[PDB]
Amino acid sequence: ATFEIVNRCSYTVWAAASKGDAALDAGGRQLNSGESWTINVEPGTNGGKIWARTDCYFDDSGSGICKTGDCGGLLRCKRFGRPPTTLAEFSLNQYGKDYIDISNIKGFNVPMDFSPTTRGCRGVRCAADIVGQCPAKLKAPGGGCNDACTVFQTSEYCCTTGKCGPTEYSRFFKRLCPDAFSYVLDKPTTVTCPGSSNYRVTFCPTA
Repeated sequence: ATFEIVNRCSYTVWAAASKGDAALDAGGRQLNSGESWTINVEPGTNGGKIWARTDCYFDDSGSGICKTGDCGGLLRCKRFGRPPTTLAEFSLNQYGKDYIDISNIKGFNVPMDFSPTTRGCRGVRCAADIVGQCPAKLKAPGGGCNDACTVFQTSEYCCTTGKCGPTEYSRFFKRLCPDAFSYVLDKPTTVTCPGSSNYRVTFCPTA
C-alpha cells in the first residue's frame, strides 16, 4: 500500500511510521512546510501507526531528541513515540478489508486528516485546536495535550481492567474531535476500506 504523508503545517515536522517492533519503510523523515513523503507499507501490516514529531534535533547519525513523539531518540523510528501524539492507525488486508482510524488515546500534538486516495470509503479528521483549548492538568510543557492515562496512571483512565467509562478528560477530546478515539473503550470510529486501498495523511489539513 502507498501512503503519501504531507506536511501542510507552517512549521517543520518529523514524520514517523512504525508497527511497534519495526520501522515502516524508512521509519522517519524531516518534512518542511509543504513537503510530501511517499512510503510503501507491506500488505497485511497489522497495527501500523503514523504520527508527527515536533521540535526535533538530530545529529549526522540520526540520533537526537523531539519534544513530542520521540521514538527512543531516533530519526528513523523502530518503536512507537512518546505521548502526546495524534495517531493515524491502520491494519491492512485483514480478511479482505483495511481498517483506519485517528486516535487521541495517546494525546494530541498536531492536527491531522487521514483519507484514502482510492475509492470505497471516507476519510477521518481531527483538526480542532486541542492544544490551545487543552485543560491545565493535561498540558505538556514541550507542547501538545496529553491524554489522562499518561498523566495520572490510574486504572480508570488507562482502562487497565477492561471496564472503564468516559471521563471529564476523554469528553474534552471527544467534544473537539468526535471522529477520533478519546479513550480505550470509546464507541469505535474505525472506517472500513476495501483491502489494498492507498492513503494520504495530511498534517495541519486546514493549513
